Amino acid sequence: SGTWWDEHLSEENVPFIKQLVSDEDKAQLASKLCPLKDEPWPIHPWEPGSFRVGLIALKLGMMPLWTKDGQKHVVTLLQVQDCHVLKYTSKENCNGKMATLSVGGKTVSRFRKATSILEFYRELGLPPKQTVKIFNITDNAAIKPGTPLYAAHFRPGQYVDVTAKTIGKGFQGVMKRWGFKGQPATHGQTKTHRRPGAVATGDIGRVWPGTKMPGKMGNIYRTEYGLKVWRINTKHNIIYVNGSVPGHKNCLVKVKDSKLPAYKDLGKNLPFPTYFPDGDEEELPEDLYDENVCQPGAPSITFA
Amino acid sequence: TARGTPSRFLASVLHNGLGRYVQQLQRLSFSVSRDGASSRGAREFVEREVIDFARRNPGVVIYVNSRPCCVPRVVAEYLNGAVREESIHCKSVEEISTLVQKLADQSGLDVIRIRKPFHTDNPSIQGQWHPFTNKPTTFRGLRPREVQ
Amino acid sequence: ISRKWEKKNKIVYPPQLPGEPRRPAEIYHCRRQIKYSKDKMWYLAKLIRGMSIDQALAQLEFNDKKGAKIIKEVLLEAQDMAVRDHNVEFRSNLYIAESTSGRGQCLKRIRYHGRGRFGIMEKVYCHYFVKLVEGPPPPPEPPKTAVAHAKEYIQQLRSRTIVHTL
Amino acid sequence: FKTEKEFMQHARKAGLVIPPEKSDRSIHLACTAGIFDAYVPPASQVSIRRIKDYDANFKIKDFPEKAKDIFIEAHLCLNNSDHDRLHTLVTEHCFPDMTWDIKYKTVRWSFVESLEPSHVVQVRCNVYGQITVRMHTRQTLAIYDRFGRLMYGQEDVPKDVLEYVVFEKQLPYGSWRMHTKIVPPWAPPKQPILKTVMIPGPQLKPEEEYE
Amino acid sequence: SPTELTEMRNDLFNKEKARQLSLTPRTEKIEVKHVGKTDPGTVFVMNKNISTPYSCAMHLSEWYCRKSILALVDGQPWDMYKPLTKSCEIKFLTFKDCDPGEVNKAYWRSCAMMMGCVIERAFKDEYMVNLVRAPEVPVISGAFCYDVVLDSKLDEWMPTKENLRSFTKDAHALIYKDLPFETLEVEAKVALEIFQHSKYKVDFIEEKASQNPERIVKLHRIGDFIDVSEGPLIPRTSICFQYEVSAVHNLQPTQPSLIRRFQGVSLPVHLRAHFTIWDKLLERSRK
Amino acid sequence: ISHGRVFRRMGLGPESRIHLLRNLLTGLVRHERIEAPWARVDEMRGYAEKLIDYGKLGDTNERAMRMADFWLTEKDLIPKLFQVLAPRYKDQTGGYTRMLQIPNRSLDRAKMAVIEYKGNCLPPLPLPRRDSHLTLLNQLLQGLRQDLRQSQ
Amino acid sequence: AAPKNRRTIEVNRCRRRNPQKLIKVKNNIDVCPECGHLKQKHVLCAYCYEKVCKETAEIRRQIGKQEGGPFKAPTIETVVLYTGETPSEQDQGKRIIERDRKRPSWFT
RNA sequence: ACUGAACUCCUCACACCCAAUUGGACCAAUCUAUCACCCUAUAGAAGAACUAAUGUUAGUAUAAGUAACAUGAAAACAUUCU
Ligand SMILES: [Mg+2]
Ligand SMILES: [Mg+2]
Ligand SMILES: [Mg+2]
Ligand SMILES: [Mg+2]
Ligand SMILES: [Mg+2]
Ligand SMILES: [Mg+2]
Ligand SMILES: [Mg+2]
Ligand SMILES: [Mg+2]
Ligand SMILES: [Mg+2]
Ligand SMILES: [Mg+2]
Ligand SMILES: [Mg+2]
Ligand SMILES: [Mg+2]
Ligand SMILES: [Mg+2]
Ligand SMILES: [Mg+2]
Ligand SMILES: [Mg+2]
Ligand SMILES: [Mg+2]
Ligand SMILES: [Zn+2]
Repeated sequence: SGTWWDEHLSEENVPFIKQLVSDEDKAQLASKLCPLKDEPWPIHPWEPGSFRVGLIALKLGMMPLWTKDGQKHVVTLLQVQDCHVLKYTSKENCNGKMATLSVGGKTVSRFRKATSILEFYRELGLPPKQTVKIFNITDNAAIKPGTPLYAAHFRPGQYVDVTAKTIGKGFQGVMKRWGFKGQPATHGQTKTHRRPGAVATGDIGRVWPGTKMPGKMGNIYRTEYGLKVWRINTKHNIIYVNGSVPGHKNCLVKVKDSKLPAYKDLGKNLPFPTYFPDGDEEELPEDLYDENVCQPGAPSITFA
Repeated sequence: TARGTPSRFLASVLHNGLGRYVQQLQRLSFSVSRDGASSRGAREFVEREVIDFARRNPGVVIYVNSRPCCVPRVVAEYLNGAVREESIHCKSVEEISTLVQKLADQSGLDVIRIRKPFHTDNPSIQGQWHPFTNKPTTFRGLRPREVQ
Repeated sequence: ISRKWEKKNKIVYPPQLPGEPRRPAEIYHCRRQIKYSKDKMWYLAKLIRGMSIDQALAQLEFNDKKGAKIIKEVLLEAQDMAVRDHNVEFRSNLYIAESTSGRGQCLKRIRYHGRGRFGIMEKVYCHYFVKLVEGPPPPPEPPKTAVAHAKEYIQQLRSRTIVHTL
Repeated sequence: FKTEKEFMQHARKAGLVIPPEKSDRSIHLACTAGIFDAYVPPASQVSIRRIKDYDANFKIKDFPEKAKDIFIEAHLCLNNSDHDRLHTLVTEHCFPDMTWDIKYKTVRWSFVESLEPSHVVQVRCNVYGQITVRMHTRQTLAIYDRFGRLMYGQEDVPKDVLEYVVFEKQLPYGSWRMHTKIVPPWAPPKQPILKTVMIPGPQLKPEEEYE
Repeated sequence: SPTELTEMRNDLFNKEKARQLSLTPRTEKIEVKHVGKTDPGTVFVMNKNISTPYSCAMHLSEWYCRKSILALVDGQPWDMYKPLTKSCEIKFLTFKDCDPGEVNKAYWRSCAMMMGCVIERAFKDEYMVNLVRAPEVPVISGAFCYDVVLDSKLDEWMPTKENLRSFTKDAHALIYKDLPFETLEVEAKVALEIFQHSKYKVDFIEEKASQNPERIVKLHRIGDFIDVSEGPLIPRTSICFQYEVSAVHNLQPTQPSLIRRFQGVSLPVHLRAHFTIWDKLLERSRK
Repeated sequence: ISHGRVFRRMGLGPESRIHLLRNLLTGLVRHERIEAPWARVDEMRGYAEKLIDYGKLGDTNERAMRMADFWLTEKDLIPKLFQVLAPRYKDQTGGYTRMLQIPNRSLDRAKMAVIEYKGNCLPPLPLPRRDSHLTLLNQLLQGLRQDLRQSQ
Repeated sequence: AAPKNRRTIEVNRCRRRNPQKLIKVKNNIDVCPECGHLKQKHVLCAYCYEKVCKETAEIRRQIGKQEGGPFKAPTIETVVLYTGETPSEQDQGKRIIERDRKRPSWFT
């Protein structure tokens, strides 16, 4: 007989266990707010060739943004909700080309996780995260596991790859999935309006692999590349990414610095391990803007 | 065929040749009808040849039953409990002398397939091959890419 | 028609000795000409083939299929004749050792198709066979570990012979 | 069904009309529905002559000997399930009352020597003789299962049995056979049984409650 | 030797079972009415000193075997594997009843006795472990206690975490063995025959025999281990699902010898908890 | 693809599904307890609680009289909706109906369900109780609460 | 389109005996504490709900007797009372459905 | 140089690899004559032998538990509603 946590509790204990476990969740999250008052791993400066951490954010939704040339740039909002570094493995024990950080996002109930996973976060000192994503990273960027990661890890002007699971569309047919033209409506056309036509040729007595057929469209990891950060909102930990992000609203995206060969040496001015508000040097404003971004509160712009 | 039929190894009963040879055939059981053309050459075998056969090997005890049978049989029973029942139905006297002598000569092993044509129980005398025959040892028992 | 399964509750054994373990009872009960098919009865018959009778009654009170109620009738009837006729002291102390289902004598009806052509429907009947055995249910077979596979592979390596020679 | 009246009322409701047909052959019974006068344990010489005028050679001073030999031999036929002998030894009113429930189970009843001289008790009387006999014996039972495992009484230990065995005779070819066996309400209970019994209470419909 | 203590004590336990069963009047048969809320009014016409309440459950269903844990035999708590005595009325008591007070108490006592069964077979051969008692600790206190006296060598000893983890591994190993609890209502004299080599349990049986108008003392057994208790117990070791030996404390008025009290907490197969709720019940059971 | 489509398509159209929910809602305003298949039960639960929320607008509100005139196919139930059901529930703001599952229908094996209105004269359903507070685990957690009240 | 050959019983047994076609052993099943008939979790006990259904059936029959004809739904709340029970001080101004049996142990 | 056949040798045994066709030796079961008598013998006869005719009749498979099929709703099963 499989059980669950709400099963054997009376009405007296259910709000007690809800409020109590939620209170240890908020206390364990708020205990990580002093990473530099702990003993962190030593902070190295940036080097040409080094890679750093990403984030895991929520896709809040979209909103328009206008540059000082008076142009709409549609902007996705990505809220960084309780992102943390979970484990560091070097390239020795990873046996890849590069080191790796497991980084997790969006705290989730402790009653819906496997006991091995709850031993992992019980050792770590955190409530369990929904997603763990793994970042290839060099030895220069290696923060202690358990350190909070904020939105000012990225700065405006930076170009960013964002990956996610796209919106699942289920078993879709040929025209919606692969964009095939289908058949005419009238002029005969008995039972073909949305069907694939031929598949292969008669001499090939089989169908080639990778043939476009109906099947489950969506619900897979894709990555959008080279997306400019226009604005970060420090108080609510929002990234204002250009354009469109894969995935539905309130989905968790994996936000890392862009791999594009035109944007591979602009980390000279970015905070290289991560941004530390514990470091207390020149505390950031409410909201960081790119040079082009027409701020609200600025007067109505003139092109003269 | 051989995959539908069982098989066995070539053996004897109690090391049948080593010390002495023991006749492996205990009992013959003839059942021969008095009036009937099926057991005619059986009757002529009892009148002529079963007495001289019974004297040529006294370790076999023979039971001629002489009941109204409709097919005559001979039932050879062997020292190991094996019982081979073969029919002497409409067979001449010479063919029953070769048949009964065939049952006398053999043993109570099965007439299923024999796998090997031979049976040593001590096949190797100079010591069987293992992969370290025909390999010289090295000094201090060292293996390749071993320094000390 | 053969009806050999009703006879199997009639086999009387000679009385035992003091130096002999207690024999578990065996209870053969079946129903004939159930209007249901023989391979929709295979899933319900297969479901309960090692469970105890209280567990099987629990699994058949809550299954949506038609045969579950009929098999629960057979199991309740065999529990009652288990206690009365067959000297089984505890009702709970019974497991289903065999639960099969043969086919019954079916009927043949005419199914009309789209032209003068037609087909031959069968009104499908089945049976349902049960041997209950007194005792705790046997434990499920544990899956063999890497110790068992390792000993089996090494036992095959120890088994082998130089072949096609002396 | 449960009785004749339910089959007759379902014969009227179903419409199956069974006309009562008359046949010249009736059933030649050889028994009685029980006892003519039930002897109650803690003058009937007219019935003795009512036996001697049909039988003409009958001695009661020799009868409880034969009553023993009719008794024990009949129970010996339970050791072997010799029903062919039993219908010569026992009546038809007694034969299901002693052979039905013993089906599919081996009994190993065994007599050992009596404790009292068995004796006649009363005699009553188309004509059905009837002799009740008092016996006080020592018997051993061992009733097994289909599976040959003991469920009533050890085989070795003898028990002492009170027996009010009622005999009946058809009075041209019949003999004395065990008709019934009076069990009195003052008698002690029998042996206890090796196993335990659950006895269910009232099976409740949902609208019903238990009181 | 402790192996000799198992041989001699278990043989005295078997002499008490032999002189306990051989006074039966050759299978006398007493009936017991199932007084309960459900399946009401079924008499069990059962054997006198052979049948248990578990046999009544085996007449009803496998559900009443697996789920039911104590039996109110005429208003008193009774073990499911205790032999009955006379005509009576049986309730069956589970953990999920409306007022499961005696079931919680019997689970408490059973877990303490399993704990002492782990402690006495925990140490190496050169350390004398000497179990005194289990105090009747309420369930709200969060942990069943078991007072233990050790040797003077370990007067300055305190176990690590992995010692307690080895105690839990031995206790879960004792759960996996699936051992029933043999029970015997014995007079005081044979209980003093069994526990004559432990002065604390001699005084404990002297406490229990004088409490009653008879000299009657309950005795229990798991497997090769005999212990005294105050009330009934669980039917089996298989019911304890979660089990942890949480901590060890030392008592404060220890002038003669350390009465070193061990702490445990456990939940059945029926009242399981989640991993986080169970870790918090471990954080509470170390006091 | 039906992301965010929140209405069960039923019946033989949108019109006939609103007549199905209108007949079920009429039957539950009348009898105050209904066995029905489960999807129709929770669809009609969504309509039933809003129907009381129009019941609280008052007898005199002509919009709510048009609504209750639509949704109640029997006309006697409209004084029951404005004088019985709406004063019964004026204390609370939501949670008017309760739903439980029946064992499945013996005809076709459909997922059945009951919704009743809370607080009526009918024999109350065998509601699923929590485990009582005196069980072993609830007393361990009661001990944990009695400690963590003593930490202030 | 027609099958080119006939599927065999070894292939068919591999199809219709895999665990995707077999019936799952379910573990939702409990014992109802009020009745002891084994119920299922998340679903009411059929025996206890059959009690409630039969009593609501007799109550609605007496409702149908005391109203009389269709379209007689009262503007008045209802109270079911059993034999040997006074209508409450709270039941003033409510219609009364007198029953014939006793108050159940489970009606309150 | 070795490998390499159903060729050839070797130990024993030999009537024992072609279509259509043709020659010959035997022979299952059945019945008849006469023996026989847990199933046979010598003859005589004949509706005298089926892995194949989109063969016929019956059984049961496969396709397949598939295609298809069927009950408006609540309720006191009085009734009402759509
Ligand atoms: Mg078209
Ligand atoms: Mg066309
Ligand atoms: Mg068919
Ligand atoms: Mg539909
Ligand atoms: Mg060669
Ligand atoms: Mg050649
Ligand atoms: Mg040749
Ligand atoms: Mg012939
Ligand atoms: Mg022909
Ligand atoms: Mg054929
Ligand atoms: Mg051919
Ligand atoms: Mg053919
Ligand atoms: Mg099929
Ligand atoms: Mg179907
Ligand atoms: Mg198909
Ligand atoms: Mg279909
Ligand atoms: Zn219930």
